[PDB]
Amino acid sequence: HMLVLVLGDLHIPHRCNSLPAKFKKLLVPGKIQHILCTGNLCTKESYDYLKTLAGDVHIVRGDFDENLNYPEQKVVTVGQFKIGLIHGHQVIPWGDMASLALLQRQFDVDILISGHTHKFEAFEHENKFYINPGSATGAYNALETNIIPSFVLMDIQASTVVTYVYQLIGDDVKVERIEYKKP
Amino acid sequence: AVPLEFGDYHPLKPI
Repeated sequence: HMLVLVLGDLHIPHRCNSLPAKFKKLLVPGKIQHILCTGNLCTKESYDYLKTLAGDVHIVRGDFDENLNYPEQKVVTVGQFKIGLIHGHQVIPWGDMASLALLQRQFDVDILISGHTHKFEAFEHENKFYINPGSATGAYNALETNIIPSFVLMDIQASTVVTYVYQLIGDDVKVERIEYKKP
Repeated sequence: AVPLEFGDYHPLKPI
């Protein structure tokens, strides 16, 4: 199995100062193979942290990132899946399903990862898989402050992805599972 | 997505 950590919208240090303590206890070196980050680390502190978790770290540019070197979008292959990554402030109106399906078509990907809304989603539409990891710190968004901290871990093998969703809710880590098969 | 029970595997489950 190839394990991929998917996360972003940390907004450290301006909106939040760290990941939840219970998330940090679970996220330990030596397990994760790739990190796909939707952006808004905003600073090198968090980039450095991700590199402790895995060597292969991919970030795309958020609207509040200090680092302008990050690409606006990326397409990568893991296992048999072509995966697209974008922060998603380019989606107007924010989180619009039609807009996401349009990005999927434009990128020609099996899995589209996007952020910006700070709300977790993992669902299959028209036989393509769409993931939004939410905000790993529970940072406030442009509309709301009751944000649940979350991140996703995709376990890829061949034609199958098992997506595990981690949420900090009721002071505890809650885990949920969803499965997607490439057609 | 389906919530996991105590016995279920997930990749960050301590071991």
